[PDB]
Amino acid sequence: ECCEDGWCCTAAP
Ligand SMILES: *[C@@H]1O[C@H](CO)[C@H](O)[C@H](O[C@@H]2O[C@H](CO)[C@H](O)[C@H](O)[C@H]2O)[C@H]1NC(C)=O
Repeated sequence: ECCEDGWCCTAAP
């Protein structure tokens, strides 16, 4: 879910 949904991954620490 999310990062496999393609619209979630990023830096954001
Ligand atoms: C993932 O992290 C990076 C920031 O170090 C990249 O530039 C981008 O940054 C975030 O996304 C928006 C920046 O325009 C938000 O405003 C957020 O505050 C910011 O940290 C991120 N990548 C993506 C694709 O969103």
